[PDB]
Amino acid sequence: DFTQMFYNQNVKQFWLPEEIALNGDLLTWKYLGKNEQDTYMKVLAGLTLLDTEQGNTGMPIVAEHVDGHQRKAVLNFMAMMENAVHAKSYSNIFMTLAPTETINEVFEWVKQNKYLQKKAQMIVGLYKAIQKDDEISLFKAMVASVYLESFLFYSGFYYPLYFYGQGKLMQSGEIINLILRDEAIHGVYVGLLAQEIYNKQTEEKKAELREFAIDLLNQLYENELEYTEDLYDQVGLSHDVKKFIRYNANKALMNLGFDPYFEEEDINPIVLNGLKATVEPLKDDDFYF
Amino acid sequence: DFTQMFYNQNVKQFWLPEEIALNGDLLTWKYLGKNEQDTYMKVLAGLTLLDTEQGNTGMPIVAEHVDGHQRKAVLNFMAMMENAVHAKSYSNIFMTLAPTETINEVFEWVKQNKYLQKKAQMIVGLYKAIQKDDEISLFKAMVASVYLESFLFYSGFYYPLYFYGQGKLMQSGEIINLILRDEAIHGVYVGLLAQEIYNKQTEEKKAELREFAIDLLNQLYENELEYTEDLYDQVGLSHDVKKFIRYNANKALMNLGFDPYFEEEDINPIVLNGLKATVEPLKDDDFYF
Amino acid sequence: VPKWIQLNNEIMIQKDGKFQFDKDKEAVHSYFVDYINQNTVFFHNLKEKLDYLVENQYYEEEFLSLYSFEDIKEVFKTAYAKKFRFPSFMSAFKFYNDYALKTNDKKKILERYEDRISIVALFFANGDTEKAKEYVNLMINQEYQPSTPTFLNAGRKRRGELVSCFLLEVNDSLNDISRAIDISMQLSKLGGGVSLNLSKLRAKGEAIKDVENATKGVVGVMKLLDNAFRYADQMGQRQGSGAAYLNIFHRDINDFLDTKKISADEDVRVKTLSIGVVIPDKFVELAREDKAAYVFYPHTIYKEYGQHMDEMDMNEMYDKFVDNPRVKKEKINPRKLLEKLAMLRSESGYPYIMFQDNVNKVHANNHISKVKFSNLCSEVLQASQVSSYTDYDEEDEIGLDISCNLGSLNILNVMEHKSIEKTVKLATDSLTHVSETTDIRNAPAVRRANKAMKSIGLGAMNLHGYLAQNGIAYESPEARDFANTFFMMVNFYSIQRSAEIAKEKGETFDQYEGSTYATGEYFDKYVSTDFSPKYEKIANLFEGMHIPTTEDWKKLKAFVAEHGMYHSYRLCIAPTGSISYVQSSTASVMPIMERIEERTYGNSKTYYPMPGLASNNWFFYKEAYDMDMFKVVDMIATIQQHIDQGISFTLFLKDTMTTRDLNRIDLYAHHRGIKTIYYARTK
Amino acid sequence: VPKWIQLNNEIMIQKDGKFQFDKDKEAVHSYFVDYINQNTVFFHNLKEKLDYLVENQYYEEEFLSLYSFEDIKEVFKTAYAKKFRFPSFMSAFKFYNDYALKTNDKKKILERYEDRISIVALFFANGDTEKAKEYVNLMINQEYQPSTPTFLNAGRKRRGELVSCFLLEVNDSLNDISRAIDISMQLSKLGGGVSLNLSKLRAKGEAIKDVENATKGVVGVMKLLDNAFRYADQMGQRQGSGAAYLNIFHRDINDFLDTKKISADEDVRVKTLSIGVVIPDKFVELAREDKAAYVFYPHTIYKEYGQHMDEMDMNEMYDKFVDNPRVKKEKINPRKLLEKLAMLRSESGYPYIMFQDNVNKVHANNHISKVKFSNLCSEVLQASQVSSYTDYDEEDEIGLDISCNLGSLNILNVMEHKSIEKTVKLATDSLTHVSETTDIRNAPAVRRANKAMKSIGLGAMNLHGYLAQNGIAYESPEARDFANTFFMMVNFYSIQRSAEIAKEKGETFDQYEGSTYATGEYFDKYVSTDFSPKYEKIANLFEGMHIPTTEDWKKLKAFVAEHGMYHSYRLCIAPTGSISYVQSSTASVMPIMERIEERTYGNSKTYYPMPGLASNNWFFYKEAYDMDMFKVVDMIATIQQHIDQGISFTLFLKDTMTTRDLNRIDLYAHHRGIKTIYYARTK
Ligand SMILES: Cc1cn([C@H]2C[C@H](O)[C@@H](COP(=O)(O)OP(=O)(O)OP(=O)(O)O)O2)c(=O)[nH]c1=O
Ligand SMILES: Nc1nc2c(ncn2[C@H]2C[C@H](O)[C@@H](COP(=O)(O)OP(=O)(O)O)O2)c(=O)[nH]1
Ligand SMILES: Nc1nc2c(ncn2[C@H]2C[C@H](O)[C@@H](COP(=O)(O)OP(=O)(O)O)O2)c(=O)[nH]1
Ligand SMILES: [Mg+2]
Ligand SMILES: [Mg+2]
Ligand SMILES: [Mn+2]
Ligand SMILES: [Mn+2]
Ligand SMILES: [Mn+2]
Ligand SMILES: [Mn+2]
Repeated sequence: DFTQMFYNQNVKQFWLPEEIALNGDLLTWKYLGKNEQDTYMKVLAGLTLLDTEQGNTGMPIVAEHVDGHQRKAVLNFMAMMENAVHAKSYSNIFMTLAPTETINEVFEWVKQNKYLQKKAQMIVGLYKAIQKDDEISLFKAMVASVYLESFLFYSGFYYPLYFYGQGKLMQSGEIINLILRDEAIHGVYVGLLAQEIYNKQTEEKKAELREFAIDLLNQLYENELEYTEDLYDQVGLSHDVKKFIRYNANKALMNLGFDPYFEEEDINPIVLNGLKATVEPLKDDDFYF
Repeated sequence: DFTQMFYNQNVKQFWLPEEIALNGDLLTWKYLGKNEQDTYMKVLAGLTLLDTEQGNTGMPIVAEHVDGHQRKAVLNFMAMMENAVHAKSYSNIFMTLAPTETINEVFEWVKQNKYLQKKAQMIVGLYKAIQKDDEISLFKAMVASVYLESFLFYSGFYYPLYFYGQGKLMQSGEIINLILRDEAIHGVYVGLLAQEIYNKQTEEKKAELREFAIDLLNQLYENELEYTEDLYDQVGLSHDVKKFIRYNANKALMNLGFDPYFEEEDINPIVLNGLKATVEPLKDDDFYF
Repeated sequence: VPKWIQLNNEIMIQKDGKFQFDKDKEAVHSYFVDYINQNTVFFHNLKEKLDYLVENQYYEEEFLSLYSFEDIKEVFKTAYAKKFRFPSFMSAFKFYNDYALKTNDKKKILERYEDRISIVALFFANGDTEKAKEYVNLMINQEYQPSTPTFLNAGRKRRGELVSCFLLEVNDSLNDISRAIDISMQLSKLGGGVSLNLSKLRAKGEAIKDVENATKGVVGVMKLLDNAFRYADQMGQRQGSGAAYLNIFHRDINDFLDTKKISADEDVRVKTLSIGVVIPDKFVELAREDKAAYVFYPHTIYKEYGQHMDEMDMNEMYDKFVDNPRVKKEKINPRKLLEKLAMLRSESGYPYIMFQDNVNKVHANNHISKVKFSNLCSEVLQASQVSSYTDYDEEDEIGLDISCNLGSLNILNVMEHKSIEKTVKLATDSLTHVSETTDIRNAPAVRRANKAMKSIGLGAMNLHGYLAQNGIAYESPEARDFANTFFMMVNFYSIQRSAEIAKEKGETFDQYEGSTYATGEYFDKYVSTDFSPKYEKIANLFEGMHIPTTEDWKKLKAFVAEHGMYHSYRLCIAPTGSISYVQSSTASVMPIMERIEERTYGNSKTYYPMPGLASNNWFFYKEAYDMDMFKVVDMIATIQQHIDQGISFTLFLKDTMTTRDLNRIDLYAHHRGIKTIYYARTK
Repeated sequence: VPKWIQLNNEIMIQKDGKFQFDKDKEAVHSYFVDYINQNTVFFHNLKEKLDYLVENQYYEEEFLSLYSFEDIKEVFKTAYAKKFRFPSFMSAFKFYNDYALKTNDKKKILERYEDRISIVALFFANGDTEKAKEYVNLMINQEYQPSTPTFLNAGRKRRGELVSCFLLEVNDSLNDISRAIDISMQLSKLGGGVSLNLSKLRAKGEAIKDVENATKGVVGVMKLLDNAFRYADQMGQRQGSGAAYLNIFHRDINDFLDTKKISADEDVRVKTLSIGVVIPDKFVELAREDKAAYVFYPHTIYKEYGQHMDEMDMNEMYDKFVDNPRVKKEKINPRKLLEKLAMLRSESGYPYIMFQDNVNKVHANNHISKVKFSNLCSEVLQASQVSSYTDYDEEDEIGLDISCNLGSLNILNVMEHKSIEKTVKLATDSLTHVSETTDIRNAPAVRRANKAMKSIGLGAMNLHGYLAQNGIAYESPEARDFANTFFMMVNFYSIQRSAEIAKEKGETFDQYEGSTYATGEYFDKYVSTDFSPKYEKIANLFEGMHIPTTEDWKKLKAFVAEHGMYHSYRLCIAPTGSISYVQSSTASVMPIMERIEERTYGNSKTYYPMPGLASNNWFFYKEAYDMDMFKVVDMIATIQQHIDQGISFTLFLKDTMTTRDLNRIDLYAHHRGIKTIYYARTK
């Protein structure tokens, strides 16, 4: 009942980072403190890693196991967006704002950062555990994918949105909003596929799947807290970002058909402001008048 | 040396089925004989069936085994074009020209056809034989992929190009020309990835891979001749189609860095109508001797 | 924002449900009193002005020296006595931006409308004070408008030529191709548009001195000409404009048409070169019967018969060419070629279509030559003879290359003044003077044909404006009745003036005695058929103005037979692009495209309502896209029967109509006697 | 796979650790016995063959009628008396694929090597049987090779011109530019490469008769010429090749160079037009001191001084141009321009570098004109005068456009026969005959300069082959000693033959009296310096041959003063591309690129070892890329001091060489007196 409308929405949302000129951010970037620039680079690098794996691994593997040519076409399109559009856009931003050495250093930093490695290990592990014709392993990977789309990106998205909302780094911010617009529909779509599998189960099996989903969310959440503190303490925003990730965790649960898990909190209003002619053959009668 | 350049060329060639209005083809379709309509339907179904294998297996399997983030992104983009763009385009052409019952029957016929099946299963067999961390099996699959993209499609493309060059079925011919333009670049790109593997091999292993490629080409070519007579004798075109197959076989070989196998031949004119070393400054004392 | 363009934009602000058309009068008044009078250089007396203009290389001393300054003063008084006022902002803006003389730094304004008109009139009269006053009255009343080259350059020192349309015949030789490139660059340097016939050139794959498959065809010459026109672009302000014409029976016709396809490669596509296709009645007959047509290799025909293919009658030699084994031919589908023509015109507006047998069945000078191609504007239809440019040491055989001076009657102002006869005769005299004073010293055939043929083109404009301001629909039979009577009268008085000029000067145009004027066959339909208006509404439009009858045409025929004709060709209806704004007239005899025309000049947006547009005649100003092209074809064919040359006929197509509709319009135009089709404009 | 192709492929099969060089004799023997003797049309007698060739439009009856058939039979006897054998398969293959006369369907072979040589000799002698026999002995011994045009076309009815290098001056006018395009197409039609001097054309953004910033510059003319050469593609046989030369002080020099960048826009890039840059000593002096230089607008200089910028000495006029406020210029960095030149040569091999003051400091005809540019192969360096092509009605002012006739001595065969004097004099006679018999009807300046200057080009080839077969390294001082002595002797005997021809005909070349030959300034270094070999090994190479001394040069100087000099120019070392295979010789005076040449013809690959390559002389055949380009510059400068025109000097570079290394090579060539640099070939 939904794939065709998602197909149409995904293809109509198609974009490339080159559509957005980035040289306009040069001055507002220059004006940020060293702490702010550091957090910003690292935040986008963490996002780049997530999209790299979502494009290389997550979306293609889910596409492989989901039945139906139209469902596969949507998932293939989403996969392309992840690595050919989203992951690449971050390099466009980096290449504009930062010198090569700072770019090299931040990519080295992703490799050695323990929270980023842990979250990649956990998510990709679940993708690679999918067994052919085994719907339960597929469900588990789809939960992981929804958590990546609708929860994990948001510790990263906070900062570009926070600046956009203050009228700073607005070209980079425009790119990020386009990425976010895509991930929102990706999270909903994968959520609907996960619910399909969940709804086939016995009540006992469903109870176990909810346990899996909640245990996984809590494990990812605890890691994300440490990641958030590590990045945002130097810019004074860790508590604010934490509220934002809890907000989005609830959206991820809802995408999976589950009740919200965290209590509602006031999000920084700045971040909320951050959001041919037809050819017809000649007849014989055409030559007489 | 080449992936970013191909990335650029691929994304700038992006298109959607909806861009070409198909209904005006009915004004020339109605004037074709039964044999012409039959051949066109059968050719179209042949292309559709082969392209589906490439979208569901060929491109995604190669993307899975190739190392490199940028290569995986380009390959993902190509897989997207197969599944999201090409497949919808073929379906659109069919739905415009034939009623539902006729489409189902043509696909039943072509699905049972000996020559279409022989080539489809030969290609799919090589994709299924790729082994993790074995570059030889990957190379063999890449050869199969290049043969599909740059050679096997062309016994089929001939007919729409033949009409397109005569002013008939111009809307569907425009679509086919866009598809063909994508397959050409797909073949060239996968060809470069195959040459990379080939160049890492010993001289004895190279000679062995050359023998594999020529042997495979021979098997496919002999089946193409039979496929060609089966479809095109009823419309009197087989001689010229055979010249077009050999010409495209030579292009496929050149994509794989191999010499042409067949002598140069001229192609049907109607179908043709359808178709830095290192900068160093002078630091003085270079003007004195 | 300028005050005048702010006032001009108040036209679109609908007050009480109506456009504020009166704002354009306020717009032009503000334009003058805030820009023009401020930027106008004013001298103490006209003597100081003329001395300043002559001394500083603005004017020519030779033509001003034929009048005593009292006569020049009288002429300028006659111009200023009318107290002409531009009715719209666009008229004055276009004049003072395109035709008004400006200082060498393009800073101030030296010429007003009256000054330019007086200078053009003194140039036309050539020493005659009374004739200069007559020309001043003619142009200040806006009854006659000299073409953009003449009106812009008459009496100016650093000027281009007064003729901007040239037609060149290219012979099948490398010497002739090189000379064609040279002459094209020379004429484009002068500012003129150059049309070239490429039919005599042998096709691709023909032999060059017994080595076969050596000729690159007409497309290589097309690329040469395209780069020659790109080079000679006159600063690039108006880039070099060229046209190439090919007979539809040329073997290279498909490659000739493929140069305009959107998917054409950079090694084939031509950008600055318009293309026209000459279609004999044989091709239309072959397509009608759905038979198999043949395109021919011109060099084989020339070798076999000793004549070029386009110099022969295809309706009588096509079967001989097909049956001849020594003639090389290629099989084509004529209906497929017609569909390709329609598709190319839909996608690009090209090629121009010339119906060769429609031109030549009424052509008056077939003894000199048949018309084989048209000009860049697709309305000049004259006999041409190809030149034979030989090696450097040898003498060249100079032929006849076409060129005519353009001039338009304003139908509205001519009809208001009841002065068809006087306007036509004075315009004929002015065009004759422009022909006589033109001397192209780098195009030998153009010069020879200008001296020999003495061809002029007298067109008309404001046909739709006059009809809409008189409550007549363009498609209505009454409009065609008016056009019939008006253009028959124009033809009558142009023939009378040509005969009077021949009698006075004692000379006719070269090879006049073989023309249909000399034999009297030209006047058959005029001495047999009466062209008086058939409707009482139209007959009142001509009240107070004598309409020549059959007896008058018999007397004129006797007069022509006894005195001859000075001009081989007299009437051609050009597009009249930018002078239509200055004259406050609709462009040519074609219907209007937009009722209110919106344009952007620099960073300013301004709107131009059609001349005389109001609420009482809003629906009589029907846009060209909303009307039936069959009725427009009927109107143009009614006008064409009184025009010796062609009419620049633009086809106005909607997006909904297919290529079949365009082909039907083309075939109906061919059936109705349309000589040329200019453009396929799509909205 | 053909048997001869298999045998030729066995050279690379290494037997006993060595290449099987003897397989090429088997390869050529098999090639002949299996293909040539089968496909050679045989006639019962020579009379029947000659009659068949003249009557079937293969030969010219005019030159053959100059002899009785007995004389022609004896000439053919002399050709076949040598029993000439092609030493390698590639020699015979190249001759019988490029120069041997074939049937009109290119199926059989009419001419053997002896027949072609006999016909060329009979054409050279022009009625003299003993002279024809002398030419037969000279060519069958392969001491002298006429150029590809002369050798291929002499005595053929359907032949191109015997000259293939032309140099045209283009004047700053549309008439002259159109004439240049016409003449370029006419000469490319004849099959000749055309070089155009674009330095007189005014730069981009110059005024055209009071309209400022209207000129497209030299790049618009470059596009016109590129399309002209693409169209005139030699009847679709061989791609039309042309060259454009611009002075480095021309304002458009950067635009001129940007036409060869790989990233060049399609509206700027030229494909078939080679480019050469002319560099005066002033530019090198400015770059040496890193002073910022000025490029000048040529039309401002012409208006200020009445002379073209390239007609004046930049060494004295540069400061005056810079200090003149009425001369327009822009600052450039000469070192950056040099680096751009080196980068362009690394990327594409362009432009050619012509050191203007190196050419003109030893130019013998500076009174006629300075040498302003070179040909397409960068070895023709002659005085030229620009033509003033006026309007069609007016009379043109014809100047001098360069065109010289090419011939090559085989250094190995001339040295082994001890016949420097006889070969040089006979080659001079043959080149003189080719010059007299050349008449070009569409290039008036080329024809006038051919009639007046009577300039010829006598080159040399097989220098590296002769040295390596004699155990002398190309970079060795002994090689330069041999080149010095050999080319001094060649110059001596060419001057002697030219003076003898002047004495016989009683006429010198036009404006000879102002030349350095007339004043004796040419002979100063020859009457003051001894050019005998300084090495005993080299002096032994000239045993049995009189090396001209200082007294001999004084006698020659007196003889030239008494009798004059027939040829303005005599010696130019052309690349000698395809005739080197037929002669079994290394190309020109350049060192060999590869020891064994791997080429593919059709679907079969062929191997060509350098002539005389073996195990004993393997390392004397050092590849050009492995060589020190400074020593190659030294060799060419040693040769250049005895050549009145230039030498085609190709730079052979490694991939590791930087832009600085190429610039250093160019600056050392300039320092050593190198006149032109042809190509930058990178491995
Ligand atoms: C020289 C040349 C001619 N042509 C074409 C253009 C001309 O229309 C046509 C005639 O060339 P010509 O200049 O007339 O050549 P020709 O006189 O030697 O040959 P012929 O005896 O047949 O007349 O050949 C080319 O296409 N490319 C060329 O390079
Ligand atoms: N004074 C003047 N008159 C001009 C100029 N341009 C055109 N004219 C026209 C206006 C008159 O019709 C005519 C005579 O003007 P004038 O020389 O001032 O004469 P007058 O007003 O003393 O009779 O010339 C101009 O610049 N100055
Ligand atoms: N017979 C013959 N001789 C040829 C041909 N092409 C070149 N020649 C040369 C070979 C001889 O040197 C010369 C004379 O040949 P001939 O006419 O057979 O002479 P002869 O030996 O009978 O007196 O011509 C050729 O085709 N046939
Ligand atoms: Mg000719
Ligand atoms: Mg000039
Ligand atoms: Mn993403
Ligand atoms: Mn996503
Ligand atoms: Mn596909
Ligand atoms: Mn594909």
